[PDB]
This record gives sequence, structure tokens and C-alpha cells, in this order.
Amino acid sequence: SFFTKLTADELWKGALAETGAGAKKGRGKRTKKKKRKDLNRGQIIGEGRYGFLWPGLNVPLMKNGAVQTIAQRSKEEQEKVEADMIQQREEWDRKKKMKVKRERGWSGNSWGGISLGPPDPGPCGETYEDFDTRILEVRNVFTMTAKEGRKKSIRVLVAVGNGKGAAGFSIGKATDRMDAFRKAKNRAVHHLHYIERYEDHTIFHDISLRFKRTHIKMKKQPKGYGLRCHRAIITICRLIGIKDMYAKVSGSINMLSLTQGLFRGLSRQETHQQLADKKGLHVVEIREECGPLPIVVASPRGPLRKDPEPEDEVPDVKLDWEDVKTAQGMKRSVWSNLKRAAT
Amino acid sequence: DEPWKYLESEEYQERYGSRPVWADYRRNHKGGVPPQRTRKTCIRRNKVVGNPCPICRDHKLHVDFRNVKLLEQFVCAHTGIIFYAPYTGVCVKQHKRLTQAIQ
Amino acid sequence: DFNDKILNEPLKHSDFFNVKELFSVRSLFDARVHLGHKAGCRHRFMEPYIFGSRLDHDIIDLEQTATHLQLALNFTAHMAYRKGIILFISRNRQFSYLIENMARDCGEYAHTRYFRGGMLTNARLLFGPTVRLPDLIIFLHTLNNIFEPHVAVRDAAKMNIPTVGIVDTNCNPCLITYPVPGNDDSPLAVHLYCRLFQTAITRAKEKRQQVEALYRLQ
Amino acid sequence: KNRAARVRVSKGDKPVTYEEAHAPHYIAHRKGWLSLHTGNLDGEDHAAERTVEDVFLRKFMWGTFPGCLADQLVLKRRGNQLEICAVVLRQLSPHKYYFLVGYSETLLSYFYKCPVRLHLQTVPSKVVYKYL
RNA sequence: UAUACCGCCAUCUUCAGCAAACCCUGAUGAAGGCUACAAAGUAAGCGCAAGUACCCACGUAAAGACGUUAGGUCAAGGUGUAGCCC
Ligand SMILES: [Mg+2]
Ligand SMILES: [Mg+2]
Ligand SMILES: [Mg+2]
Ligand SMILES: [Mg+2]
Ligand SMILES: [Mg+2]
Ligand SMILES: [Mg+2]
Ligand SMILES: [Zn+2]
Ligand SMILES: [Zn+2]
Repeated sequence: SFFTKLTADELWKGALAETGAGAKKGRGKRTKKKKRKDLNRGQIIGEGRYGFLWPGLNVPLMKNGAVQTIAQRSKEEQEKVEADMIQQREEWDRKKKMKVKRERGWSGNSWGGISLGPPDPGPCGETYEDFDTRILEVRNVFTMTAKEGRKKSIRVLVAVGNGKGAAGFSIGKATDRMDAFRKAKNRAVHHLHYIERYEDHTIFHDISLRFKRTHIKMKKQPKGYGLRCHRAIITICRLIGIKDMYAKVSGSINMLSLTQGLFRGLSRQETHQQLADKKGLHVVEIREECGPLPIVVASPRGPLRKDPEPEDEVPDVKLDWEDVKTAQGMKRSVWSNLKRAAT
Repeated sequence: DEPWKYLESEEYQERYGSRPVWADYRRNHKGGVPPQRTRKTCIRRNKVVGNPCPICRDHKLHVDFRNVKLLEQFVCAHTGIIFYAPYTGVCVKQHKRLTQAIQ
Repeated sequence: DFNDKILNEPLKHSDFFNVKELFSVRSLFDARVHLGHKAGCRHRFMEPYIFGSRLDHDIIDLEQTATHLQLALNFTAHMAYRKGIILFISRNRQFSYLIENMARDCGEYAHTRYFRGGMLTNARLLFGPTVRLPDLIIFLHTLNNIFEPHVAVRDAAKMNIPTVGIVDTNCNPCLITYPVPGNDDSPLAVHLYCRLFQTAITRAKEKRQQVEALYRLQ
Repeated sequence: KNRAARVRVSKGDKPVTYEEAHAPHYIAHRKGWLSLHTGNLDGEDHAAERTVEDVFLRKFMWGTFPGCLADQLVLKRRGNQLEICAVVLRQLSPHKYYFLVGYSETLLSYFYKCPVRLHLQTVPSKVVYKYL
């Protein structure tokens, strides 16, 4: 009955069933979800079955400087209004339910290659639109508690960069995915690591290192080489602004440790100006495109050393049998040189 | 237009900008590394296939030897060697047509 | 542009505010700044500053001491002439009254009481959105009662704040920008440092006043 | 744990008003009654009819002024004359407001054979007591 | 169909913790953040508490959050889903 009827919000709650057993424990349901809707906002308060014309709410009160009168909308006009209101509701529902296209990054159902846009402005006012953000990985961490048992806590890792040699990584933990994204983004923009680069597209020299049982070997490369490396390192290279190099990971595959060791190496790498200032010699580059011509790179800011370095013969140097194989050319593997994706 | 002025036109700039044409295209394929041979062709019996390459989807473009600033977009300005079709994102037929046109 | 010229003029001159007038190795030895804890209290990064050892004690190199003190006074006086904020720290309760009182005689501010967690990092939330964090930190006692590095040096190294602490044989001078080897524990040395800072910062302030008055004239 | 005329504590993004924020055991202590009649007192009668009629009144007026109100109503019945007091928003036109005012007043009077009056107070946005 | 729910209550609770939002430690891991003669924690807000009712300020009532028991109730009432719709 009308007395039995009641307001909308409690009906919506009882129909949607956001809480009570299903939502708790994370069991959820098998991809069934009732969409929220508001019927009062849709139709104007005036129309009904009997199409009385209301000068107060439905029709403008005055026309030609003459007060209006209550009148009847004929049944044909009533059917026209009903039809166009059906059309309007169908259009509203169409606009409501539609596709969602988050650009495919590393793969479907993965948060790897997606960017959340630049960081948010600071409280004092600091626009970071020059920065670009990327989500390295996402995981569902779980820890239990006394009374409620298993707690789910979304942990996320993100990186941010200019494209100008400046960038920063961070992680964010929170109960909500968007909240974790926001926290990690803020911490990344506030924790920044800068690294120099030789000619806008390369590291200064190849480096081999290890960090928590994660061996990394980055190799400088000439122009037009591309980025044939891990997908995460490719994304952060796009962030930094370097366009080509090579890299290999050996041992464990743990992207956070990978990134820590990688930024450590790219920070500890030495510039050629610093190298000349330290040694006391002129740096001299030679290319394969250019013939036997010494291109001076940098000179020591201090006084040049008079005696040059002695001839270093059969030096004690540790290297990698993998590189030995690749240089001698006997190595064979179908998986080494492939026509992989663009960069 | 048969001439190459569609490139100088303004719709091309706003549609691409400074990046090359292949930079916008993306390949849908199996996991990890994509296949080593692209599709045979993007059009068949005057019918276009889903996920076409950019040079094939943009019918106003024309593979002609004379459209230089379009031809050298693929082959690197730093390295005279042309890029491979899995790199450029285009199918093998138009890629071979582009090779013969550039030569 | 002339404002930038005035800000840059003291740089090209060495000992421009005459900070050498204050200190001398005579005064340091009189204040017993050369003392140090036992060899068991010795520290690796403090090794090179030790001139020697005697009776299981440490002795500081007074030439290096004077050099670092000159650099420290010069830096603090430059920042005072630039009106850069200064903040003193002395966790030692033995001299909190005197250090706050010399801070009142200077005009600069201090914090000798217990340091709270994240007072510097979360200072915006603690105080407000628009707050000018200090531009220079100094330490009359770098280590706490538990013999631990005061969190302020870490906070300053993070937020790119310059620090100037007097470093004892137990202290960690790595993060310190202008670490001043000396005797944290002796009241004579404490009073000497306080009076030297008084003179330095007050001379810087009054000289800025003189220069701005001269420019108002011109 | 009792659930009765109260709001569940949220993260702090739920504007709540005084009466619906406070508990139903704060009625005489930190609230007032929405209606005021004597049927509850001793010696009177028709209290069930009073309750039914005022519930129907509140429902009908809530649904004939939908989307504008932002709080419960105030009923004031001094002998014969009935008085209503409402708080509403100012998004729709005063034309419609006055038209519906007269409409509802006439309907209530003709139905209950009683002198009825109603007043409305405009607010740009509903006042919030707290964020719960 | 209480294993969709709203609404309404038992339970620990004859509890006192629960916590948005920041920072820090752990090599930037799950996680933790306590030493007052003080060493990284700061806290919106809720609850407790306080005040309000009875004869007081004690006492009794009232109140008693986050959450466990897919706790009970489609039979207070309504409602999603599945059915009867001679
Ligand atoms: Mg897929
Ligand atoms: Mg109870
Ligand atoms: Mg149950
Ligand atoms: Mg109590
Ligand atoms: Mg009770
Ligand atoms: Mg059960
Ligand atoms: Zn094709
Ligand atoms: Zn000492």
C-alpha cells in the first residue's frame, strides 16, 4: 500500500546489497553488479498519464501578455511525449553503460604500461605537468588480523620522470587502489633521482652489478640501436629521455630490486668531465662511421698531466663468459635476436 | 589526392604531429614477443581487416617514390638500413611495395 | 638586478665580515676544545681529525679545527647577511638555558628540548600549508643522551638543508656540511661557541642594515 | 550493537544533519520532536489517527516537493489550525514553489476539513552538521 | 533463497580501542613506529570518557565503535533472483 511504500535510498541499499555477507572476506560474487540509477532527476515533475497542461510548472505562465488556462493534452500528443521520453531514457541508459578503454600497456588486465598523468599540484602550489607517471606493477598483499582475519592491502610501485634525465621511483600501500596510486605518485614526485647522460640517448659506459641476488648488465650502444631491454626498464627509459641502449638481467626477476640497483648504478656512473678532472688526461672518442679521427670529448678543468698513462698490458679484468661467447660468435640461440616490437 | 600534398595539409599534422606514422600504430597479437611475420595484407576484395596498419587505414596516403619526406620516415636518418615490418607495424605487402618504392 | 649584486658582493671577498678576528688556537686551547673521548669512543670518520692520543684519550688537530670553524662562521654570517633563517639545536640539558638565552641575544631561534618525530618532514601538516622552513641548522651537540645521531641531520640531508655541527670523537661527520671538530662536553667551549656565534650573526645583521641604509641613501 | 535511527561511521565523506546524526536516545536530551500534539498526553484520544494522518502528510508533502527538501519537517498543531514548516533548496522557480504551495495547502484543507498553513525556508545548500 | 538484502537485534562488550591524512625505519618486503632524567612518530574523526535522566558529584540506568560467528529474521514490512500466474 501507499503507507507501506517508503523512500528510495533504503530500497536501493536492499537491492544493491553492498554489505552484509557478500562483500566481506573478499568473496564478492561472479561478476554480477546492479548499477545505480536515479529516476527523480530524469523526468520533470509535470508529466503523467493525464496530460494536463500546467501553466505553473509545465507551461510558461504568461504568453502574449495573457494569463493561461488549464487545458488537455490530446492522446496523440500524450503518445508523442511517451515515445520521446522512452527514447530519452534509452539514450540516457546507453550513455550510462558503455565501453571503457584504458590503453593497453604491457598486456590486458595488467597495470604496467599505463600512465596516471602528471602528479597533482602541491599545497603551496607546484605544478608537475612536465612529469609523466607510470605504474610498474600491482599486487594484492594479504595479512591477517585477530578478529577480522585476512586483511587485503593493495601495494603499488610507480615511477615518474621528465624525459630530461630526471626521475624518481616510489611505492604506495593502501586499502584502495586509487589511494595507493595517489600516495605512491606523491612520494615519487617528492623523492627524485637525477642521472646524467652522455649525448641525450646513452649512458656514459657499460656497467655490470648486482643488488639482492639480482644481476644487471647495462651496455651503452650507438645511435639507432633502440631499447631492447625489459619492459619496465624500457618504460623508465622513456621517462628519463634516453632513446637506445642494451640491458640484461640475470638471476632473480624482482622488479623493485631491479629498479633500486638500476638507479644506484645510473647514479654511481661517472661523467666524462669528472673522469678527465680526476685522471688528468684528454678524453678521446672514436667512431666507426668516422674514420681514424680523435674527437676530443672533454678536458681536465685543472692542469693537464704531463706524463701519459703507462701501457697497460694483459690487465687483470673480470668479465662474463656470456659476453665472451657473443663476441667469439660461436654462440647460437633462437631467442637472442628476434623481430620484437617497436623499441 | 594522387599528389603528395595531403602530407603538407593541416589534417596530417593535427592527426600525427611530430611523431612518425608507425609510432601511433599498435599490434594486437599473442603474449610476449609478437609473431615474426606480419599479416599478408590489410585489404582484401575491397574489404579492410580489423586492426589495420596506419598507411593502409589512411587511404588518402599513397606509396609513391616521390613522397620523400614520407618515405624516409621509416628508414633511420642515423642508419641507412630500413626498419623491418614487425618494427614499422605494417603488413608485408605494403612493406615490400615501400621497399621497391624507396629503392 | 642591483639587489642580486648586493647579495653576491660578499662572495668574491674572503673573510669579508672579518670572522678571523674572533678565534685563535690560544683561545681554543684555553677553552679545552682540543679534548676528546677515549680511544674506545674513537670513530673511523673522526680518525683523520685526531692529532694524536695520550693516556687512552684523543687530541684534535687545531689547524683543521680553526679551518672548519672559520668556514662555519663565514657560512653562518653569509646566511645572516642574506637573512637566511638559522636554527640552533642542543639536546644537552646542561646548557639549554644559556643556549636559549644567547639565541635571544642573537635574534635567531633554537630547539634544545626533546625532538619530535617528523617535526621537519611533516612540518607543513604540523604548522600549516605556507610555512618557511629554516634555511640553516647548527648543532652544539650532535648526539643525543643515548649516543645516537640526532634525527635533524638526517632530515636536513633529505630536505637539502645545510647543517653545521660541532663534531666530537663519537659523532658522525659524514652528513654534516661544515663539521667543526671540538669538545661538545666542555662548558668553556660551549660558551666560546655561543659568543662567537653571537658576534658573527650580529655583525652580519648590523652590516646588512648598514648596506641597506647606504643604498637607501643612494 | 544496536541500529536505530543512526548513521554508520564512514571515512568522513558523508554530510549529515543534526537530527539524523544524533541518536534516538537523544530525543528529549539533545533534540526536539518533529510534531507537537496532545494525543500523547493523558486524557486525550485519537492519537493513532494523529500519527497516521501526520505520517501521510509528511509522505505526501515530501513527494509533492521532491528533490528540494533536505531535512525532516516541523509540525505545529495549535488547537484547530495546523502549521507546517519546511526547509528546501532554491534550484527550481518561485513560480513552481508558490503553485505547489497553494496546491498542497488547498488539498490538505479539503481533505482534513481543517485550516492548514505551511511555510518554507530557502537554503542554497543543505546545512551539514559533521562529516562522518 | 537470511548464502542477495534493507530494516531490527545476540555475541566478545562485566572490551578499549578503531582510525582518514602525512612522515619515517626496514638496502624503498611482507610489516613496524614505544622508552619522558625520553631514541620518530604526528593525528582529523568515531568510540570510550565527560555531561545529560533518577535522589548528588558516587551508584543505577543509558551508551558501548571497527569487526568474528555467510549469527537469527524473505513469516513485522518491503525488496533482488527463481517460480505459481485454473
Ligand atoms: Mg587480452
Ligand atoms: Mg543491547
Ligand atoms: Mg546468516
Ligand atoms: Mg560512560
Ligand atoms: Mg541499556
Ligand atoms: Mg547462518
Ligand atoms: Zn595491408
Ligand atoms: Zn663529548
